[PDB]
Amino acid sequence: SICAAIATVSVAASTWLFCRSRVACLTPYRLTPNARIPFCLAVLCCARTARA
Amino acid sequence: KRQRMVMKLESDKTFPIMLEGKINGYACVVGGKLFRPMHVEGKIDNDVLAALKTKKASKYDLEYADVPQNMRADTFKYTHEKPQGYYSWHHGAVQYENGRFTVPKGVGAKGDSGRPILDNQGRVVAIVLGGVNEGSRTALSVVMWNEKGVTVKYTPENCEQW
Amino acid sequence: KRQRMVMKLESDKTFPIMLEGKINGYACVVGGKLFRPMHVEGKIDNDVLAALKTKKASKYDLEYADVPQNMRADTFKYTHEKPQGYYSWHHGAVQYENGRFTVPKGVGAKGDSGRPILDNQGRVVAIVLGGVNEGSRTALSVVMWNEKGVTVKYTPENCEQW
Amino acid sequence: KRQRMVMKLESDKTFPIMLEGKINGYACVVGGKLFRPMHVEGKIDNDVLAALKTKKASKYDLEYADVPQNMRADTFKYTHEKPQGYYSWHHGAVQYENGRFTVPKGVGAKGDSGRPILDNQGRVVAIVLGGVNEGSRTALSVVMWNEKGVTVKYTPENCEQW
Amino acid sequence: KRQRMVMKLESDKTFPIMLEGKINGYACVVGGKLFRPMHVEGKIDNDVLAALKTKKASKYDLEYADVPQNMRADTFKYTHEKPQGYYSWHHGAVQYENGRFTVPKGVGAKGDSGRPILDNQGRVVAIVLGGVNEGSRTALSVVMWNEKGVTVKYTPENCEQW
Repeated sequence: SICAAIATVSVAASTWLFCRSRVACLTPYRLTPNARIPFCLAVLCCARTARA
Repeated sequence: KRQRMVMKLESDKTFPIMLEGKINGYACVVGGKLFRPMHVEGKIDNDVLAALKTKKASKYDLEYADVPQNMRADTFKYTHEKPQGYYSWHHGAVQYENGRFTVPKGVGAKGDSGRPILDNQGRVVAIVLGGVNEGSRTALSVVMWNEKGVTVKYTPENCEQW
Repeated sequence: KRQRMVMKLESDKTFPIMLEGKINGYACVVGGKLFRPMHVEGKIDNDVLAALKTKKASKYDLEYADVPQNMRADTFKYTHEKPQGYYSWHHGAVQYENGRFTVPKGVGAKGDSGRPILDNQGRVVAIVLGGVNEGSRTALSVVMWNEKGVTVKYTPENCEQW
Repeated sequence: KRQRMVMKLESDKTFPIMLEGKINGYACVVGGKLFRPMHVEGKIDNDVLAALKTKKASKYDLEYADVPQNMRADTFKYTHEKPQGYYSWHHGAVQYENGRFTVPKGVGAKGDSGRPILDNQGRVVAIVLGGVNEGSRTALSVVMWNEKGVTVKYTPENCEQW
Repeated sequence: KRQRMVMKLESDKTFPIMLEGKINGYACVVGGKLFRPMHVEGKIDNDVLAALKTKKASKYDLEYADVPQNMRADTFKYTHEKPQGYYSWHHGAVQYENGRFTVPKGVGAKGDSGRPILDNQGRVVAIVLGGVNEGSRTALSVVMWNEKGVTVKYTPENCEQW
């Protein structure tokens, strides 16, 4: 049970940090009339093009 | 002569932000993107833009939204390049140097956040989120755009929210 | 003056496409290549040109055909480069910036596809396949030719076929 | 001449109370204390004053709040003494006798509560919570300030809240 | 001359409905009865009218309320009979035929519900709940009163709520 709890907490923290990563990648580049960059979407795919 | 500069400055219009009959700020559109400071809350004057879904910026303290296609023509043109000198702003000309924009002390307060800064040709260089008086001038917490197509927010130390 | 610009614009002639007495579009020839939008159907006014065998472009919505050698001299000259400014077009001058061509709203409708855009010297810059009014201006789904010798179709979103 | 009295009356300003674009009353500040009738609800026009924490007075039907020190200078001056005579009020002069204030019938209605009464010298004598017409004049349920430093509200019978 | 008709039209007054400083509609009183469309929500400008208890009509899409007797004299006079011709309305004259009222296209929009239609003599014939433009003219979803003393609501198909 403790190992399962540790694994779940690790996954949740990874999700939080990856959401932070997506925000940190996009927000500097979202706030622009272009707001789209092929290289960043290729290397990290911070924003889902299909999802809207 | 500054009169012609003021006349050119007072040409274009923006869309204010209302909260119970009080204008907490302004909501401008540049390049097809709707912008308004996140710390400033209210309802945008225009209903259609007020109906748009917006997203928040945690570290940038503003919201962004895509304008409809049929209205993207009526938008303000941007400029990533910022030559040294003075720029036109709604209250008055802005004298900037060392990459930071300064205004005469006693100019600008709460509710003046989000008002864009125009160049000589009318292209918007940056928008102001706040400012702090530090002497004869008053530095402004403006957010600028870099040449590469990125977003930069030069905020002075212990700046004041507007 | 715009009168001289219009006079220079109205010098050259193009070859329209007829369908049962209706002008669905135009078929211009540049550099020895016959061009006409694929979605636009009809018969070209010139019997010989209409008699030329054509091939279709699936993703570009236009046809291509080579004029005979005796007629390759009598064609419009192309230009890969598009410096910023305004360009002359049959209905009116075209104000373009940021790589997309804009025309005043209410200008351009169905049957105007295939009409080329001329520069100051008359060289054809691009032809328009359709357009959608998106505010004060009207962006056009034009197809341009690249400096390296390639072909590019800057198509605005949800454009209207003409 | 009454023209001079009216002109003297109309010099100072007060702070109204707004509720959904409706002026239910006014909130005056005297002696460093913010006052507003408790029965009247709304938001003060001034943002800073409206943000002040207030406490309620059950039998006096009004609230109190202390202005910040930097702004206590700009407030109205009080006077405990009320000599016999006529006093200036926003709508018009008040004729008072026997310790009760009277105004012409048809003067003063809902939303006029909390507006201060000024003496000849501009010092506020008392403020009105409501009034009832009893014939040729209309007595007002005002709350006066006593010479010893106490608070008295002479409320006429079956008064009407304003 | 239409100028005299407009002058006669602009004599009487109605009571609008306000919602957060927005005129969502108007609430008229005719024959001692208060009326306002049920789909339109807000507060009447007049406090006394606003305080009146009302009941709703599910299909008629309006509320009804009885004015106090001392104010029933001050109400608009109605007319059950509607002879063919044109009638004066606040925005302009109304041309009506075949039992339906028509107005020029581009006249009348949201917020115009509850505005009465007057005859030549000022007696109100009917009030409009909404309208739909169907070409050169615009039919309005008006509710009239029959000669027998009944109430009939002639609604054009797919009308637009105002």
